[PDB]
Amino acid sequence: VNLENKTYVIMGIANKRSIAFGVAKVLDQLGAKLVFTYRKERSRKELEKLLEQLNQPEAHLYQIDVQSDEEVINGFEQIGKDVGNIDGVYHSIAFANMEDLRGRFSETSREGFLLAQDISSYSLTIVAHEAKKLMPEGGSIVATTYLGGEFAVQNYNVMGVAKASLEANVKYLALDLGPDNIRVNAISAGPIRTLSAKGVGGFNTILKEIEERAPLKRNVDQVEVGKTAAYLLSDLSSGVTGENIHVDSGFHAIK
Amino acid sequence: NLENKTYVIMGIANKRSIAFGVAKVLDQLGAKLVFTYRKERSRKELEKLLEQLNQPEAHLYQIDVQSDEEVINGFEQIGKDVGNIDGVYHSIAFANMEDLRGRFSETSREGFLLAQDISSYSLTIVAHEAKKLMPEGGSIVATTYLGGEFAVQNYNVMGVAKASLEANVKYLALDLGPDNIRVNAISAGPIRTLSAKGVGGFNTILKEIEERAPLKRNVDQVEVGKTAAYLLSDLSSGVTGENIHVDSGFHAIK
Amino acid sequence: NLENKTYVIMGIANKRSIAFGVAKVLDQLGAKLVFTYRKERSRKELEKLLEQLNQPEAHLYQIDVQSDEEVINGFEQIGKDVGNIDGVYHSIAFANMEDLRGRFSETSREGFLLAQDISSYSLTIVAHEAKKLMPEGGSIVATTYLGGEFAVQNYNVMGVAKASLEANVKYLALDLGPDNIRVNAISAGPIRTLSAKGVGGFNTILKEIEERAPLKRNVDQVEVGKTAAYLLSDLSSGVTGENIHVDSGFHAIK
Amino acid sequence: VNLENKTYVIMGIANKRSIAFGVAKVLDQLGAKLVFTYRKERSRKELEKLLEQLNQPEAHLYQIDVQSDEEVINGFEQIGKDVGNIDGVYHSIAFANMEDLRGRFSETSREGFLLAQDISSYSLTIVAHEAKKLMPEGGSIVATTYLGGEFAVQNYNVMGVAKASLEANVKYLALDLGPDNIRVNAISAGPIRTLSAKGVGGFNTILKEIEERAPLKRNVDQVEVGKTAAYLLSDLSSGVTGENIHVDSGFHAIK
Ligand SMILES: NC(=O)c1ccc[n+]([C@@H]2O[C@H](COP(=O)([O-])OP(=O)(O)OC[C@H]3O[C@@H](n4cnc5c(N)ncnc54)[C@H](OP(=O)(O)O)[C@@H]3O)[C@@H](O)[C@H]2O)c1
Ligand SMILES: NC(=O)c1ccc[n+]([C@@H]2O[C@H](COP(=O)([O-])OP(=O)(O)OC[C@H]3O[C@@H](n4cnc5c(N)ncnc54)[C@H](OP(=O)(O)O)[C@@H]3O)[C@@H](O)[C@H]2O)c1
Ligand SMILES: NC(=O)c1ccc[n+]([C@@H]2O[C@H](COP(=O)([O-])OP(=O)(O)OC[C@H]3O[C@@H](n4cnc5c(N)ncnc54)[C@H](OP(=O)(O)O)[C@@H]3O)[C@@H](O)[C@H]2O)c1
Ligand SMILES: NC(=O)c1ccc[n+]([C@@H]2O[C@H](COP(=O)([O-])OP(=O)(O)OC[C@H]3O[C@@H](n4cnc5c(N)ncnc54)[C@H](OP(=O)(O)O)[C@@H]3O)[C@@H](O)[C@H]2O)c1
Ligand SMILES: C=CCc1ccc(Oc2ccccc2)c(O)c1
Ligand SMILES: C=CCc1ccc(Oc2ccccc2)c(O)c1
Ligand SMILES: C=CCc1ccc(Oc2ccccc2)c(O)c1
Ligand SMILES: C=CCc1ccc(Oc2ccccc2)c(O)c1
Ligand SMILES: N[C@@H](CCC(=O)O)C(=O)O
Ligand SMILES: N[C@@H](CCC(=O)O)C(=O)O
Ligand SMILES: N[C@@H](CCC(=O)O)C(=O)O
Ligand SMILES: N[C@@H](CCC(=O)O)C(=O)O
Repeated sequence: VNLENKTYVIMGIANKRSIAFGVAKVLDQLGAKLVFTYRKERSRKELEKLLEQLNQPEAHLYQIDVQSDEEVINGFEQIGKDVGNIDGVYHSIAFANMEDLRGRFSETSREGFLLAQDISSYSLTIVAHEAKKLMPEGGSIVATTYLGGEFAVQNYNVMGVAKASLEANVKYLALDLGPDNIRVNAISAGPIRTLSAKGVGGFNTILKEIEERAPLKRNVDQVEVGKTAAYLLSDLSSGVTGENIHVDSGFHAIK
Repeated sequence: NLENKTYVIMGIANKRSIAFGVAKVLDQLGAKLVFTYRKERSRKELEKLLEQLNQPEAHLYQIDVQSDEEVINGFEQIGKDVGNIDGVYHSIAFANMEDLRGRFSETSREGFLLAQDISSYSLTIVAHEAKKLMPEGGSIVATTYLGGEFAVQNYNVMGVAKASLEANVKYLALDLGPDNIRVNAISAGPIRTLSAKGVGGFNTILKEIEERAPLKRNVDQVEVGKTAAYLLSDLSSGVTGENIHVDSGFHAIK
Repeated sequence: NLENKTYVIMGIANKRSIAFGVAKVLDQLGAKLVFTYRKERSRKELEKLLEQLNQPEAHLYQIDVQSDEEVINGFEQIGKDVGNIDGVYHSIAFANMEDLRGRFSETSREGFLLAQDISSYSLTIVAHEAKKLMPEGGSIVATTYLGGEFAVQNYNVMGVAKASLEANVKYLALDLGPDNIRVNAISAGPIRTLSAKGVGGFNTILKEIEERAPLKRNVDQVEVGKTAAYLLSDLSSGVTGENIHVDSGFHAIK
Repeated sequence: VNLENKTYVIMGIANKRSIAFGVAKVLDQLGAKLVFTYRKERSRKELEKLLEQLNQPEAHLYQIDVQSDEEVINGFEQIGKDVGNIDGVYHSIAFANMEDLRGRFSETSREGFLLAQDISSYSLTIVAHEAKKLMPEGGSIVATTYLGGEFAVQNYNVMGVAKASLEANVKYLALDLGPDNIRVNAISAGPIRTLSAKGVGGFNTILKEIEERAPLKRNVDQVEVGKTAAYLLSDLSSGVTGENIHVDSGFHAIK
């Protein structure tokens, strides 16, 4: 898995704990050139501090709020103009309101339901469409999902239906972009303490149950997600598309 | 036997509607039926289709599931007109036609969100409001297609709306189970309907079923209805969060 | 209503057997029932349990599904005694005690193969022999457990037999589909039975259902039997190669 | 991925077209020590001739018929004495009579049904048990499966039920061996012209459906399976266990 002369766009770093920063460290250690997108200026500030730990000689940073068609379209356009064609995209982006991540799913508001779909699922579709322009010879797109997309997990509520939606998006993108030699896959990460995890009720309980019940008896971390991202984004996974790899200590496989 | 049961059926548009299939079966079983429709078309249409049924009266309510207020006032009214209900059959979905062909990667934000709104979110607010009419418990069934589980050619934005609906069912099963409300899905095989006309290559889809599915025949709306009757009754008391394929066994082969 | 239908129920040992839940329901719905058994002790219990049913006749056949001869000759006798049948409920599994606890990696070859033979192969041969008595189609249902789909502590060799059983249902559905013979499974939640005493930590499993499953209660044998009635009847005519969870929604959560 | 100082056992090479030989070539490229097990004398012969294509400085060949406990037990024990501890096992073994394979599935004989389970599924359990003794600090076990284990595929018949058994075996082994840090996983390969494929009815029409329908619109090869094996057998896939990775051009994702 040597990645020199490969370029990947990593979307969704907010701070040192981000799953996307685990990917960035692994890709960067494997010699890839990296392009980062962020939403909040605070995330750019963190990226600028975090880039100090990476071997990248150039900070390539773009503000892309995936709610904006304009900003995805012009951001990727700009990316191509600055770094030329790319090899793949790591999508690590999701959002829901706090109100909708605890108590009763049946009480989800329409606006909070469509908000989570728009940011956490649709964003992959329009990103794939725009990123495909920069991959005339093929490439690899990987999104980050959670087991809550496949089963009802307590408290995960609106996010789970948005992850179900994301995991299908991956399948439909895989079929549609296959003839272009663009692979599309998801990683299903086990619970990891991030800024977003703070919004999920019951999160400490979830971690504990993994240590008690998952086959490896331990939690996974961000670098483990990254190592599997390196596989998915690289030629090691030629042949693999429409797939969902659980990086979760085995927990998906047990009841 | 469904005498003294009452079910709300959402999404009859014409004689070919899957929901009319459900209707004829529940009616044949002695249930009292309430209907909800979106446009006045499906109303005059329902007025005439209701003459086939043995319903001694016409409980019709206009509900566009795109409006919270309509879903709310609608179910409140049903509650005043008929009292507590035993279940809801959801048979409602939509996507713009240009989204149901060519390249899924070219889907608009607006069309993606519209399909989610009508085809998946609708079940959540329907269930919240229907719950109010089921203090003793009850049964909610939605209609999905195999396209929510696998990428199918042309089905596109609706495949992601279905994947969403299927998890919606799971999360509603978990939330509503302590209230004794079961929530399930029927994954219907391909049936020629009004909406079925809007999917690219629907005929190639019907023919594949005959050639390849275990029963080597297509299903009809009555078979969906027979399985709705099971899920909506005490025959399925132990069963919730489930997805039952009424598709001649297509789901189980490759 | 199942009057003028005939079903063979395989695997009643006592009043707690899942298959006796199936028998009660089907008997209540007016079916003629034929029973098969392995141990003497099980025929005795069967004779006693019949007094609670409305069967005018005791139709009882010893069939140890480890023997081809017994299955072939059992089904042939059944056809001579009662004629053509409408389906078969299979409620048979076995593994050695030390293979339902501890470490799966230490399973013996003879134990693994024993569990496959009785718990999965037996369906294939029963289907072949039963097909002969279903010239116009019918319905076959096997009983499975979520441990065939996931690794469950202590279920061990039986988990692998159930995974084999669940595929056997799909391959049989595809094979026998063109003969209008449907094949399905019910994945039952945990229920206190004689066999359940072989599974390490059973009580803990039961408590986990009550605490975590959507319905927050365990299921019983009659709930299994109600879903069997649906699968074994024309209500489910469109449905084959399917696995219906009767487990209070436990399969749908994590 | 770099695999110097790692040792793997590869079971089930018969000739140049065997899936397991694609595994061998990839791992050998990555610097692994490889140890090879075979059943038929003809397979040891092909092995000896195929070894010349490889960088292995040393033939390590062991006859093991997985029908025999003794041969599995003694085989792994001798491997231990010859090479030391190992880092994992690639399992590429299956078998079923022609005479059951070209029946209506409902006509499968008891002895052929159990033969296929014995060789194609049970053998993994016993291999894992014996190989565990050579993995005190952990390691990784990979087995080869096919989509016909998850769905009823025309003609695949008794082997579909065996693959279903194998895929559960993987899960139960993952759970049992997890606390010892041994990961167990499966690769679900797409159709590949092998000696074994020559017993599946209508193999050619299966091949061509892939090209017409699979998102990548093309068939896979042995080397693509090997690259995914290298991933599964290496530290890249820490956190992954009880997983089934489809290497099949995305075919598993479509209907
Ligand atoms: N932590 C876990 O246990 C876990 C497990 C499985 C899956 N996941 C998934 O992992 C992914 C990354 O999350 P994380 O856990 O690493 O948390 P995180 O560090 O908070 O990252 C989430 C990212 O989403 C971005 N984002 C939200 N809305 C956006 C928008 N409109 N446009 C652009 N970016 C937007 C955030 O950017 P800003 O902060 O700049 O707004 C942030 O960088 C998510 O898809 C999540 O669902 C997490
Ligand atoms: N036909 C198939 O092969 C098939 C297979 C699997 C699943 N399904 C599912 O079955 C369900 C019914 O489809 P069908 O084939 O029976 O087509 P149909 O007869 O055209 O029914 C579609 C129904 O959805 C209603 N609807 C659309 N948007 C609505 C809205 N905003 N508010 C309220 N109602 C709305 C339509 O109402 P108006 O016309 O009054 O607007 C119509 O009654 C859908 O969920 C569909 O996805 C169909
Ligand atoms: N109870 C549960 O929680 C549970 C949950 C899910 C699925 N299941 C499945 O339900 C089915 C039976 O369940 P149960 O729990 O009801 O146990 P049960 O009352 O102990 O019945 C098991 C039956 O299997 C029969 N059997 C064993 N070996 C046989 C053989 N070689 N030939 C013919 N019959 C044989 C036994 O007959 P004899 O006594 O005459 O030997 C007995 O009637 C099994 O398939 C089991 O795996 C059980
Ligand atoms: N080819 C495909 O399209 C395909 C697709 C998906 C999965 N698979 C799986 O891939 C694996 C490898 O098969 P293949 O296609 O590569 O065919 P293959 O080249 O014929 O290899 C099959 C191997 O199985 C070995 N084997 C059979 N019985 C054995 C026993 N009792 N003890 C030890 N080894 C035994 C054979 O060894 P001997 O020749 O020495 O008897 C042979 O080396 C199998 O598990 C197969 O089911 C194949
Ligand atoms: C709840 C267990 C694992 C987990 C933790 C954090 C996650 O990230 C988000 C959760 C909710 C909204 C936005 C992001 C997430 O998607 C999954
Ligand atoms: C592809 C064939 C099966 C099929 C036919 C009709 C269906 O109903 C709709 C299809 C597209 C938009 C709205 C509803 C539907 O969801 C599935
Ligand atoms: C593990 C809890 C559910 C459960 C309980 C009992 C079961 O029946 C048998 C269990 C082991 C051997 C034979 C039958 C069974 O298959 C499943
Ligand atoms: C059916 C298409 C793919 C395929 C081909 C060859 C396979 O290997 C064997 C198939 C049958 C018996 C032994 C091995 C195999 O397991 C799968
Ligand atoms: N139950 C507390 C703690 C949850 C957590 O661990 O994040 C909450 O709802 O915030
Ligand atoms: N832990 C108990 C469980 C037995 C049971 O409940 O079946 C034991 O091993 O006996
Ligand atoms: N036992 C049912 C089978 C139903 C079916 O084959 O559709 C019958 O009476 O035929
Ligand atoms: N269908 C042909 C070809 C089989 C094959 O390609 O393996 C046959 O029955 O042998």
